[PDB]
Amino acid sequence: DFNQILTPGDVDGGIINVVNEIPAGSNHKIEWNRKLAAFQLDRIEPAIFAKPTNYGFIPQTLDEDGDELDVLLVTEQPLATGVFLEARVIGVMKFVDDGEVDDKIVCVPADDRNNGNAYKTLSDLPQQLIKQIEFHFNHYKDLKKAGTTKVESWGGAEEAKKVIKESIERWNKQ
Amino acid sequence: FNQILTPGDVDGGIINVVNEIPAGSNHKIEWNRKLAAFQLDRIEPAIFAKPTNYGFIPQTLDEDGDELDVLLVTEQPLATGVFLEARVIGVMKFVDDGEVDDKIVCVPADDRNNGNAYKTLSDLPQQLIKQIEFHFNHYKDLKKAGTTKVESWGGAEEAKKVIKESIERWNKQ
Amino acid sequence: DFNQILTPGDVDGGIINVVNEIPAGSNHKIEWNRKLAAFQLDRIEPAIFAKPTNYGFIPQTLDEDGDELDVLLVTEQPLATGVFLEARVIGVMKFVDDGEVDDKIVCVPADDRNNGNAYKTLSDLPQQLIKQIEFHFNHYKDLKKAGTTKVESWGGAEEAKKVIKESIERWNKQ
Amino acid sequence: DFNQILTPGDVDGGIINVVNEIPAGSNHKIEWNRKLAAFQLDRIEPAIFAKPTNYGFIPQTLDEDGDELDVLLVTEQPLATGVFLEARVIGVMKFVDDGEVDDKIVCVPADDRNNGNAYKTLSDLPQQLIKQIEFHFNHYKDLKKAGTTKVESWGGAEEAKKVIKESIERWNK
Amino acid sequence: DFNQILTPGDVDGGIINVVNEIPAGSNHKIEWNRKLAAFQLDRIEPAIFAKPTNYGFIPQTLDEDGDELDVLLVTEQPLATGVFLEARVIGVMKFVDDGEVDDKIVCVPADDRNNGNAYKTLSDLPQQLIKQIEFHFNHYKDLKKAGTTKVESWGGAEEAKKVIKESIERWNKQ
Amino acid sequence: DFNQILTPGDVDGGIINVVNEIPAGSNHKIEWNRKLAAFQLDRIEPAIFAKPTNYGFIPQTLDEDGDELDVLLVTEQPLATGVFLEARVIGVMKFVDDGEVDDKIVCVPADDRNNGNAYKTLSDLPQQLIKQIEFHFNHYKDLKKAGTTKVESWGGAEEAKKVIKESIERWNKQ
Ligand SMILES: [Ca+2]
Ligand SMILES: [Ca+2]
Ligand SMILES: [Ca+2]
Ligand SMILES: [Ca+2]
Ligand SMILES: [Ca+2]
Ligand SMILES: [Ca+2]
Ligand SMILES: [Cl-]
Ligand SMILES: [Cl-]
Ligand SMILES: [Cl-]
Ligand SMILES: [Cl-]
Ligand SMILES: [Cl-]
Ligand SMILES: [Cl-]
Ligand SMILES: [Cl-]
Repeated sequence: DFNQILTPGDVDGGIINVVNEIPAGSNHKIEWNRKLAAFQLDRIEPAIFAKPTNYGFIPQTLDEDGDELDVLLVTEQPLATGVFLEARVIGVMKFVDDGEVDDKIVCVPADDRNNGNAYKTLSDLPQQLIKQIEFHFNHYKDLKKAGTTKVESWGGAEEAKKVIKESIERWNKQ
Repeated sequence: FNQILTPGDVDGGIINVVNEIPAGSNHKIEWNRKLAAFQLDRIEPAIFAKPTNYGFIPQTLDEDGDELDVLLVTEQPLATGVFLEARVIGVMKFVDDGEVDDKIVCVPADDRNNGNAYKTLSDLPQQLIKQIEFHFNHYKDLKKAGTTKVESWGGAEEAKKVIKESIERWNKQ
Repeated sequence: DFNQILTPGDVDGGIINVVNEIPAGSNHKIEWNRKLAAFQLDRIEPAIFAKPTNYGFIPQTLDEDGDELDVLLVTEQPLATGVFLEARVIGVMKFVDDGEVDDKIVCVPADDRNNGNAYKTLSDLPQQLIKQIEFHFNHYKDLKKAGTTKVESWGGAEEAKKVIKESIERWNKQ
Repeated sequence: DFNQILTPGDVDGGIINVVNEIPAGSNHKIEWNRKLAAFQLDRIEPAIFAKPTNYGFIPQTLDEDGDELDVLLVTEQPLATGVFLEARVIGVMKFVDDGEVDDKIVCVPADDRNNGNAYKTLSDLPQQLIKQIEFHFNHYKDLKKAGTTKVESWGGAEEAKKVIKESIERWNK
Repeated sequence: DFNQILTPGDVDGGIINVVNEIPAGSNHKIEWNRKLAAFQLDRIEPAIFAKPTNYGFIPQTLDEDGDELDVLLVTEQPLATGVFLEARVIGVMKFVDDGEVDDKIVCVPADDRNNGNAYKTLSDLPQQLIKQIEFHFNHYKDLKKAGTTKVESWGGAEEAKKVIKESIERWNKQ
Repeated sequence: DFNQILTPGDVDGGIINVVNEIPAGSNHKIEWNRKLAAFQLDRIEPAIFAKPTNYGFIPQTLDEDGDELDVLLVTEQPLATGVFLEARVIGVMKFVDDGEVDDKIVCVPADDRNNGNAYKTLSDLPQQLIKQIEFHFNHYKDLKKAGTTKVESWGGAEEAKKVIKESIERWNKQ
């Protein structure tokens, strides 16, 4: 159970703990199930909508959807389901999904000796990668029903820190 | 898994399945119930990579004390250790070393890549069935041939009866 | 040089010759360069728009873009660039790309002993696969400029044969 | 056209030229088409019968089936279709396919700095690998009709050289 | 938690229990976190230094570095993080990592029906494979700071058993 | 025959023609054989020395020894053997191999819509990627090293153009 052993980490310093759920490039919707302490394959997504980044969550946080706050974790090679890591916060994708706020914190591994910690801020990523992530989350439910998801904005690390802190308060309330 | 997960909605044909072996792997991985951990029992011959994902239904028992196995069919392989709700589409009636060792045939219950295209065994390519049958008829042949036999392919109602029988065995032990 | 060694094949019988350019799942836009008689990587596409099928062409055909008529070849595992095969015609995607007609013939290998020739008509494919292909071709240029590509409609094998015969005539008269 | 400028190579030295057709692990039956000078996907094979080695041919040879002599090329990672190499001859699989002889020369790359040229005879390979290759070629047409293929025996490099020389004579005539 | 459900196994018979941490070919440094009972991605390594074998540990053992004794597990295809297996001991790599002893037991799966248990000693492996493993561990920290790691020697199964028993005593005395 | 159909391209403009021989991540040493006009697997390299980038050459150029002028082509996903492309020159790895100059032009695809043409100079790349490439070429013959393998410096695109133009002159004189 990750939400009892692991804390959110050093939110003020931008180094947080993240549990990975979905390897980049997978069209398997995998989710940590808090009740069972296990990873569940909710569904198979359309192959054209494979995840453009690794997809994870922050332990001991609560968003508007009742689940832990989501993480877009960018690496060169995909991460397996179920490993956790310390990750550097570099921004936030403000996002609405079916009427509920479901923001996603953008992260890289805190210690990345493959790119030498090259991504320290959101605009260090190629602009075209941001556009692809934006397109993915704007459209990944379109084959069921279009127009229910909306990437609202991209925020820096300080706005991401504020989002994480609010999600921490929700967890502490519950 | 056998403490948190139940077999699920067997009457509705939507069961819980825990994946052990990704499709295409020649690693014989099994959930060790005594230790609550996944064990690589052995490396199989590469020519006998699993033709489908391979898993089990929690809280079920074969007649000989074995878990009730699941052949889970997907386009891309599933990792070891993920669980899912799965649609029962049939049963491979199977004998291994004289022991009944049936395998429930399943797909993910929510498949938005093919739009839940497979609901019965006849929805699958008959040639996929023949490959699965060949695999389980021969995968032990390099050690000793003739010890495994695919007896028949049953529909979803027969599969449900096999699941319910295995639920009873679990309950009684 | 495939346009000299290969004819279109048995168009009336629905078994044609197809030369593969792009493996399914690749975001590399590879095209047969008829002038040089070699395969050219035109550009890298966004990774979110990896090709949903193999992409190929029919020898000795001309569509309106001045290239050979395109083929969407559906297989379980991707086909390498530069291999040719006899393929069963199962339909056609009517398509307009940046002002011009650029229809694509939908094909499977003529001899498929993996699925036992399971796909003979478009209705044999999962509808959700067609919907994914439609979405891909409706959106794959959106990061440069949206609204320039349109999947007009889908036809069956006799409609596809008519398009092939029209492109054979354009080749002969070039 | 590989048969125009590529020769069979140093048959007496056991270092021959091989053109690869099928990557190890592929279920795509790809064949060099001599008349067109291009690689043709003849058919998709059952996924359970993916090739257990790379599959290639010797230029300017002819076996009894009318094509160039086949090569089983063993490597740790698959080779792409259409690459040629100098290969060390380590044995021959004597083979009958649907009535006619279709022997296959067993080779490794002549220059392997990953394993330090570890394989010089068939006995240097894991015996279980040979048994897997034999099973594959004994069964790969079974879903169409069983019993039409037979691995007759395995020979060493000298029998392989004799087979190659007979195939060079067929090409010349 | 592996250190409570698993013993080291049949050390005297050379068949020990091993828990896999890093799949061969991965540049993700994954470690079993004993305090959290979970696998942690410590850092991304340079891709040029992808692990040449699977990398794991023996439960209920301690080496000089304070972690469980390491294992180099050689397989034809990589093993996933988090699986455990009975492994045959075939050798030991004697190794110093920044002034600390950190030997690694060389193992293969005890039941290998793909190669028919072809590897029983180090001399059964290609000598070039050993040289590559040696190169890797002599150089994998070089982009940070070179000259801090040294493969000291390669021992057989009997020396490996002695190393295992010493690590069992260290664990027992903790 | 790529040396007859293709020219070096627009050297002054920095957009040249490149033929790919080796996919990134491959340990297969594949070379275009000018005598036969075909791609040859010269040898299997140690797996620990897989190519860190795609590896290719510029048509109609010669090193001072008669070697074709090599290309390090950087992409996110490996390119297949045998395709050619227009590529942007972004730098040069000055390199000495066995007592001879053996420079390698650093390139990216000229039209990269996955990263949005993010890389125009060497400094645009993560500097840790450069250090990994440097380590690779300094050490890839270490298992049996018969001569120098030394990266002498990293040059910009203007120095790279001078190297290309010198190699065009040698080719024309031959
Ligand atoms: Ca969420
Ligand atoms: Ca069973
Ligand atoms: Ca076109
Ligand atoms: Ca043959
Ligand atoms: Ca250690
Ligand atoms: Ca050179
Ligand atoms: Cl990972
Ligand atoms: Cl998965
Ligand atoms: Cl292919
Ligand atoms: Cl290759
Ligand atoms: Cl595995
Ligand atoms: Cl570093
Ligand atoms: Cl490619």
